[PDB]
Amino acid sequence: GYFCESCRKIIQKLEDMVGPQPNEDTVTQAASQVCDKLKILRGLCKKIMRSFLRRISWDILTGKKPQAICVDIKICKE
Repeated sequence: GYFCESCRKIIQKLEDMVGPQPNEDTVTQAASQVCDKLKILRGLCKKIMRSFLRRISWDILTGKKPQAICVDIKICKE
């Protein structure tokens, strides 16, 4: 709840930043900083990344879409 918007916005800015076919480090840095950079929603993102870091790496590495990521790791409204 709310989170689906938040998570979609968070992931999409990450996806856009890291670009195509990224790797485990670049996703880790680009995401821990996707959040840092995304002002207002900074705390929400940094908490998601702390709680699900290597998952958000798999998610991006598999180029999986935001709606499906947020449903999968259970953040949206399945």
